[PDB]
Amino acid sequence: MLDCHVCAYNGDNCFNPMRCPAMVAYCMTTRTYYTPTRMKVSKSCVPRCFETVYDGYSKHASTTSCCQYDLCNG
Repeated sequence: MLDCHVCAYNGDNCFNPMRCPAMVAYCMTTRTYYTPTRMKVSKSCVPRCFETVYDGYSKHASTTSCCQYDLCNG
């Protein structure tokens, strides 16, 4: 059992603590960056979350974080 913030907003970071189902055991958070005046964020409960790294040719305006701590993505 684990609790994470499940929501999505076009700004800094939304807040919505919700307990994951009897299958998920990790928190995912994808913070995207479109413009210097507008950003987007997304959080939810997932079983497996990988870290999105970009530093070469692809767009590095996005960074996905993963954790297993309660409200870790708060």
